[PDB]
Amino acid sequence: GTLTGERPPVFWLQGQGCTGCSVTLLNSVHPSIADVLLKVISLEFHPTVMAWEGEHAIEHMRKVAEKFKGKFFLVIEGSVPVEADGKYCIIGEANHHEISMVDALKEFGPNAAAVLAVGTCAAYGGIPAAEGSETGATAVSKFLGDNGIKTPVVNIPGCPPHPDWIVGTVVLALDAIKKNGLEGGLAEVVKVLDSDGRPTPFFGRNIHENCPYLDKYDEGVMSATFTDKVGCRYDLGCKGPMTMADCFERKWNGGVNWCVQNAVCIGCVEPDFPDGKSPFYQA
Amino acid sequence: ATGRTTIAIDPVTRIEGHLKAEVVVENGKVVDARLSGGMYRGFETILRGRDPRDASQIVQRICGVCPTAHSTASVLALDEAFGAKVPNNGRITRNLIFGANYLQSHILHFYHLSAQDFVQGPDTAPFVPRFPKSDLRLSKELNKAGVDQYIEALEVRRICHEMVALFGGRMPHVQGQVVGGATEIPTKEKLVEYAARFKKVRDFVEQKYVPVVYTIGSKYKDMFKVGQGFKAALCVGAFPLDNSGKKHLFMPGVYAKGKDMPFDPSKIKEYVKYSWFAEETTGLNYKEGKTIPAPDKAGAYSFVKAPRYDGLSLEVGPLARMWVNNPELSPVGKKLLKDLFGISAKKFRDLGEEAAFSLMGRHVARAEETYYMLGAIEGWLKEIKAGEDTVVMPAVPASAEGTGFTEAPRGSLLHYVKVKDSKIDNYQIVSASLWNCNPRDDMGQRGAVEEALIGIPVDDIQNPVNVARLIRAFDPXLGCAVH
Ligand code: SF4
Ligand code: SF4
Ligand code: FCO
Ligand SMILES: [Cl-]
Ligand SMILES: [Fe+2]
Ligand code: NI
Ligand SMILES: [S]
Repeated sequence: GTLTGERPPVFWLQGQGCTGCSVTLLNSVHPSIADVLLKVISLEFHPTVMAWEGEHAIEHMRKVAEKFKGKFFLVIEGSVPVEADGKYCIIGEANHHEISMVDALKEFGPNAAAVLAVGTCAAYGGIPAAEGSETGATAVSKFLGDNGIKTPVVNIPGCPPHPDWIVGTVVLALDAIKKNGLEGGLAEVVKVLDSDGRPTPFFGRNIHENCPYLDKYDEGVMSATFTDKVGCRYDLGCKGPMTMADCFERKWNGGVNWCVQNAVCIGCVEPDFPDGKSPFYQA
Repeated sequence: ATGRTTIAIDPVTRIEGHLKAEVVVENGKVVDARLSGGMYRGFETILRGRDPRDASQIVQRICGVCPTAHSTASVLALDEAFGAKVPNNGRITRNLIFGANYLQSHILHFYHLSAQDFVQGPDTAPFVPRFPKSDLRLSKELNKAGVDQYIEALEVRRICHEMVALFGGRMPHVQGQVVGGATEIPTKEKLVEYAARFKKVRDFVEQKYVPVVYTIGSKYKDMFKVGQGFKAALCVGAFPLDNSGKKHLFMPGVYAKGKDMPFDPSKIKEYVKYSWFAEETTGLNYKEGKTIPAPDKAGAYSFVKAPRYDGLSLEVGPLARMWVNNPELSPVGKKLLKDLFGISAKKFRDLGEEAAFSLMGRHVARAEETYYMLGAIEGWLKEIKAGEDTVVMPAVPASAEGTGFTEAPRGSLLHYVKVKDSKIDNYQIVSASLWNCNPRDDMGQRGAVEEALIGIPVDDIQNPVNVARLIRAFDPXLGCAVH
């Protein structure tokens, strides 16, 4: 990219998120986050990093949205809570009127080129939707479907996702759009999503079947303490067998470690995370 | 000469999480304030019924900026509840994991959250548009230094997360801290890798970050004269320096009404009159805490509970810890206080109460604390023993309780767990931004930031920049505050 090149507008809305999906993106190595922001996208609204504030920030987003109706990308971080008329997530106020996450997704969702549901919360409900919750935390695709909103959704899950999954999915979509236009390009992206809406370049391979400890698993050689790095981690709770992600190869944080080497995989990219992956520390 | 204007800011940006601030301005100054945390998830109810060991993963998702703090408080609570005796080398390894995120978090806060309060960024989103009269006072050269350092800091904070991940597995959301210690013994090779990254971070902190905070501060000397609030602080202790549980890098204490006092955790109570929780749950200590949402309750304005310490409204964070502990100032700080401010100082309290408890004083304290943490990490790198075991594997108890106390980058954090029938019966969290960004208590006394907003200047109601500047000095994360 260049400072002077074409960069599509992006709005980043946080619902019931922890900001971990923003922080993981800040950790991108190649390209760096500076290059992403200055050369790849135009991040027009993002409450954690943007210059302006309050109603002015909301109105700026609305002005860009009108100019780029049908053409902006909408990133959602966190789940969307529907209970109590949306009151468990208020994202802004304008004109003396509060804006819930429910309101915001109904407003901007219909007019986005595509919605990128970043993180397991947005993709599948995640921890805010888990047993013991009471906010009506809802995944993006289900919320949009329930409200008749047909805009395409791409899920980029993980808790958090790896930065390469987020940036790489953006790069994949922008490439498809460059070659085919918006509708043709999004059709090419949909073709490479699995049944859970995830791009197969990043989520098309199972961790366990590619794990360096697979021989130990097949031999029944299991570590009894976390600090034994020779044995397989299955008895300690590893969920690699049920998890579709490429962590075994790209690893984390500049390649310095990953969950299976350090401890166990907790299946964080899967639609049943956390309840279907718990307890974390037994099989 | 002017009357009232009431100003609402939602979202407050360049913080973590969902915050609305509403201030009453009369005659050019804030005279009242209300802070509203507008998003709730309910971790304290989600946790119930689970295997207690799961908590040290679940709790980190309270907040992806400070997950190591929640991990630490959780494993300390579980250690106590399980009777787990963490090996000495695991104690040190935990400190290396967590300490690296203090560096990440303070650098993120000053550059990527706060610096745009004083620095104009490049002419493209997300750096524009902004207030037409943003009160950006820096020369062309110093503004450019701020931008150049913002950009460099993006790399430095990423390197800090590589440091976290070396023994923590990944970041955000470490895998490497569990009940009983740390899951990966440091090897000689990975300790080399941690030290090489740490040197780059140290050089940035010493040469760029600490100097730029004092230098920008010297162009905003008026910002040391506002934001005092109650001038009352809390520290609960953090970073155990031996296995006794009695010695910590930051020692506990309370400061209020000009007096140092001991910290007794039994004096914490959480009030809810102005919070969206059932009225019957008001006034509980965390060991008996309850979390019953009431989003329609009349008069309430926040999902943050109102914690009070023996009735006092206190603040937490770097200022609190540095004031309570009064360490020596960094060599850089001493020199620049003299050269740019005409101040002769040796220890942190030599700034004086008024300047320390101020908008810019909180930025200074955070920079000084970052430098202070460098020395702690260097010490742990000398103390750690490559190859020595870092974990024990304790059985889950049927019935137990435990409390973990630490200091997150933004201030005091505790987690309390009660186990019954080998499952979580109650789990209560009292976090840093809870102490700072809470609403009024049942007696009408304001939270720390609400009170620190009193007196903030708003000489231009169309460009009321100092309201959110004050808020950002406290480095709020509303995910932590509400959970
Ligand atoms: S259970 Fe986990 S550690 Fe064992 S082979 Fe499978 S993915 Fe690897
Ligand atoms: S190894 Fe498992 S828990 Fe770790 S990031 Fe990959 S999918 Fe998530
Ligand atoms: N730092 C941090 Fe998070 C907050 N506030 C906690 O505790
Ligand atoms: Cl932290
Ligand atoms: Fe709490
Ligand atoms: Ni936090
Ligand atoms: S945080």
